[PDB]
Amino acid sequence: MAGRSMQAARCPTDELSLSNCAVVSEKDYQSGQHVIVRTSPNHKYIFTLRTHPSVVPGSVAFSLPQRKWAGLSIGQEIEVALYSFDKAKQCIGTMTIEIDFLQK
Amino acid sequence: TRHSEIIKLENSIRELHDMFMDMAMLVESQGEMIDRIEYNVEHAVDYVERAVSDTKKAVKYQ
Amino acid sequence: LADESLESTRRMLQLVEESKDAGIRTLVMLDEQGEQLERIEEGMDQINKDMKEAEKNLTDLGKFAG
Amino acid sequence: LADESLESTRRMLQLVEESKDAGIRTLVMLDEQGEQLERIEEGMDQINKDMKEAEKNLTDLGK
Amino acid sequence: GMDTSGKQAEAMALLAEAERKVKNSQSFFSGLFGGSSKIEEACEIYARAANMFKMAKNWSAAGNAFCQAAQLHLQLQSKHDAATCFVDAGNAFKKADPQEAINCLMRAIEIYTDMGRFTIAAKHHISIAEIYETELVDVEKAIAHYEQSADYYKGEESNSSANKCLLKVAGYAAQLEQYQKAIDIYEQVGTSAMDSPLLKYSAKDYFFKAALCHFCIDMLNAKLAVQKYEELFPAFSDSRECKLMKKLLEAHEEQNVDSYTESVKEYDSISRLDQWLTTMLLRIKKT
Amino acid sequence: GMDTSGKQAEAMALLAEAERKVKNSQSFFSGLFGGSSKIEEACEIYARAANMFKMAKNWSAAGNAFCQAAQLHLQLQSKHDAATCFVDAGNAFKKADPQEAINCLMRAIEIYTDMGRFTIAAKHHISIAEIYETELVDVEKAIAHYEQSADYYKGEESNSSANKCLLKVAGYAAQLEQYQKAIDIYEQVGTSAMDSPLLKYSAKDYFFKAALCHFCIDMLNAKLAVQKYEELFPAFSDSRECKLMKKLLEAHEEQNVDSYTESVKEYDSISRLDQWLTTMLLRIKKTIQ
Amino acid sequence: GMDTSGKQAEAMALLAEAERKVKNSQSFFSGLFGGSSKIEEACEIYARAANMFKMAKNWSAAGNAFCQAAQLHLQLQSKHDAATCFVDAGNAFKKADPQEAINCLMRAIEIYTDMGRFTIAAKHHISIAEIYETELVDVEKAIAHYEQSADYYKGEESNSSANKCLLKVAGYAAQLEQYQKAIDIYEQVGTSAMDSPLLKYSAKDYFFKAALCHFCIDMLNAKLAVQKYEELFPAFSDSRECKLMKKLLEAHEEQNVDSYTESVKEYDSISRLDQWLTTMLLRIKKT
Repeated sequence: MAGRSMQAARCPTDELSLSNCAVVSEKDYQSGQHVIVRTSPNHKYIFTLRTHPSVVPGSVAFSLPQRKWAGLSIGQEIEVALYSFDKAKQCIGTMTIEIDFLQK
Repeated sequence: TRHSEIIKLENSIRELHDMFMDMAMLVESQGEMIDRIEYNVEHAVDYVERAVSDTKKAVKYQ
Repeated sequence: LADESLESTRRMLQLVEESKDAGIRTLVMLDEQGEQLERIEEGMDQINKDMKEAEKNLTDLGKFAG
Repeated sequence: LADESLESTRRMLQLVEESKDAGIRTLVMLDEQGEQLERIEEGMDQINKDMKEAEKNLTDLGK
Repeated sequence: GMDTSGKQAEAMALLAEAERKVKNSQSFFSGLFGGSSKIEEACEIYARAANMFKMAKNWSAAGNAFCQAAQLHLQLQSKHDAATCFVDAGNAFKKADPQEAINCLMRAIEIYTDMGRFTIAAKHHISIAEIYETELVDVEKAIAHYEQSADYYKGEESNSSANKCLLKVAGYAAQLEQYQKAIDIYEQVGTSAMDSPLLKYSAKDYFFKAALCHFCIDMLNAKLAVQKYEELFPAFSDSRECKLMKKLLEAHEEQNVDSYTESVKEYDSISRLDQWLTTMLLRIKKT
Repeated sequence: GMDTSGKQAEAMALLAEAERKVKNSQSFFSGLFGGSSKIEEACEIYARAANMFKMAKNWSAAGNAFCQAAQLHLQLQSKHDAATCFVDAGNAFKKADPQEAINCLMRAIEIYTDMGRFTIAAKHHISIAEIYETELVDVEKAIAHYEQSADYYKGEESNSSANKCLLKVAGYAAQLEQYQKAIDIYEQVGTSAMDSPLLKYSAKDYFFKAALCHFCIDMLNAKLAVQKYEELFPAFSDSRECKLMKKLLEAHEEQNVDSYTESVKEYDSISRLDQWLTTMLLRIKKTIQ
Repeated sequence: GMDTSGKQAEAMALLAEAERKVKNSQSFFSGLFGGSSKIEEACEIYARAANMFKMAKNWSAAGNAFCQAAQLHLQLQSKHDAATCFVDAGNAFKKADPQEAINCLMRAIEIYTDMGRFTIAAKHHISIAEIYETELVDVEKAIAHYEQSADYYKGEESNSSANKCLLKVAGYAAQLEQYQKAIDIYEQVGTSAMDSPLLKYSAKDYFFKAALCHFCIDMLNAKLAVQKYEELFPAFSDSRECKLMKKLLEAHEEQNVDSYTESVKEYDSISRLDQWLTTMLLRIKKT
């Protein structure tokens, strides 16, 4: 959980793109773990992981929405560390969501 | 569309003017340097010519 | 008016672009000769000094011998 | 707008004529430098040949 | 015509005289120990024979004679004249058969770098790279030669010479689907071109090129790079290049192929594109 | 790198041989006689080692060897070889560590001016100034070096290089030094250029900079300066800089930030503004009260 | 600065020990007759003392030391060194008092002419002419010097430098109202420039000035002269200058100042004029 250097990659399947998980190798992590992804001292983002057999060890795969949110480029170096929630203080009671049609 | 043409014409003409001034300056500097190097080269040529002449005469004295 | 204006804009654009590109190209090439010319001045002055000192020392040595 | 176009036209005229006038003299200066280059080349070649022959003759005589 | 025939006839005559010269010179050195003047005379005979061979329009034999003179001279414990003969043989071998020209120019570069002079070695390196590029297809050797010459030039503070070599290497690297080296070289030269009082005006172009190749990855990375460059060079947006890049990005995001093609054609009409740009744009359009 | 590995190996071999050669030198200075030729061969091997070290990318080692060879050579009643070796060491030290490069270049400058070659001394001075300003965070020594270079160039009749050097030093001093020197130098260079047909079409920029320097101090004196300039240079009246300055001072008279800001923005609309000019405009704005 | 002035006093002491060297020549050289190298090193100490004077900004003292060293060194031997010393003294005298610079430069001119080096002699001729123009008021001596330098330059087919020298001479003569020489030189230079594709854009001004000079003397023959020029150069009418000259000469047929005044003001509205042209027009159009 000290954190390690990884390479950002592209999401391997459509189904996984729709999961909003960061996709990883079974050699590096287990599905359902959470991580903090660091791109700078001021830029950290929390993702939940899902494994897929196609992911190359030493990389984390992200979909286009994730890349546009967290400001990630395919090929860039990132730092990734395991993150643990305090479930006493982090079980959503209510969440307000803004919605619109995706495609005009 | 012609107003964009006139604006771009003004910009490009202004740029070409400034370019030309820079080239004129650099050309003048190069010419000055060429003058000084030509002078020095001719002086060296004359010096070496008289050097060889005098050395040959000295050898002949031997 | 329309045909002549289109002719004018097209010709002006192409001519201006050609002149701009050529000017930038001349700008970029001039520096190479400038630097080479610095180098040749360096070499020339070194040659001058070396030959001058060599000949004066050799004349002195010849006078010593003779 | 049309009067703006006319004054801009005057500006274009002045700029173009000035650039051409400077071009003429810049070309003349380039011609002068090209002229001087050949003479310096010839003098350098002459000095090189003379020094080579002189030093080789002196070295051969030294033997 | 007739002059060439006469020159070649007297050249064969002098070659026979020269083989006689070398044979009898070794014989006379063995039997009398006359020194090395005869060897120098044979070298001069070889040099003039090679010169008249060149006059006779027989470059292979002229280069052979020059190489023979060079090897005999370096056997005489003298290098500079041997180096001159070697480079002359390389120039003669440039046309016709340039293979052995490469080896002789390598020998010349080796002796020159052994002496300690760099600029002439760089010139020979770039000439060899040009030979390989024009006559052969192995661009890896050309890349190596250009990089070595560039390294020599930068080490000798000749930044202007190094810039051209770096640009050529970056272009060739981008040609062979390799973008890291191209991106690095282009951005480095653009950054070092920021403060040039003269080159500043052209400093934009390199940046644009980088962006194009950086788009070979994907929509997003390209936006970040172009906006970073725009901040770093605030005036970069003045030129139409940023407008064109924005048009390409917006059209490709929505898969507006016809608009992208029409914009590329319009840019071509206002200002035509070269083979490299056209190939890169077509490759980008494929996806 | 295998080539680099063998290169460093033979570099160490040459260093060991150079150590043996300094042993030879100290033995021929205390044990034998006529060691001048032997230490000359030692200098030759030292130069070979330094050159090949430079080839090896070990700039510090090459510079140290160059300096050692130079200081050993100084003792042989030879000065030009010393100067060349010092220049080589300074070039080697230009990258990595340039602090000792300044000292070596100053020694070379002193020796050169001892002989009498001023132009090369001026070029070395300008190189020292440029390296100091680009790498060392200090400007006053750069000002002194530029002044010395301008003096040397103008003393040798090389007018253009001295003019450019003086313009650069004056412009830099205007940033952090009193504007009187900037005014004087800009006026001098403009006067020199006006008669010459080279920069007569560019002197308007120098007059504009001088007028801005005048304005940054006071207004009435700035008005006197501009009227004097347009009296002495009639063609400046039509210059867009003249109209811009007149509009700026007319706005400043009434103390309207809005009109001044809009006028400067309009001027920026065409062409483009510069860092120094923008800073000067901001500085003069900040004292509007 | 202040410190280098004390060592300039020490250089005056160096001149004192050089006085001791000439005292050696006076008395001790009988036993040191072989010490001609002693005289040479005396000249060397003279030269470096003069260099210290130059660094001390004592131009008169530096020139005095240069002249003394030249006089001592020119013992009918090493003439080129004496010429170099003389030209150095002249350059030093250029500032402060330049009168004796003229004499030292003339001596250097004589030495070079005896040697036959025409290029440096002509350059020094131009230098003395221009220092005459900028320091003194005499123009005739400068005119003669320029004519001699132009002859020397044209001797070796250096046509551009001779052409520009003749252009300046013709301009000055036109200022000195000798119009035959002016028109001759202008026509010669313009027609020669029309020979080469390089300088075909420059004639317009030359022909315009020649037409002005001709029209100054005889207005009736000006029409014939301009017609001859036009038929010689068919693209001479299209230029604005020919149109303006035609308008002025046709308007002069009627005594109407307004027409020509408006013409000259309109021409001046596109471009500024020069002092020479304005003065010539103001003088000629008075009648």
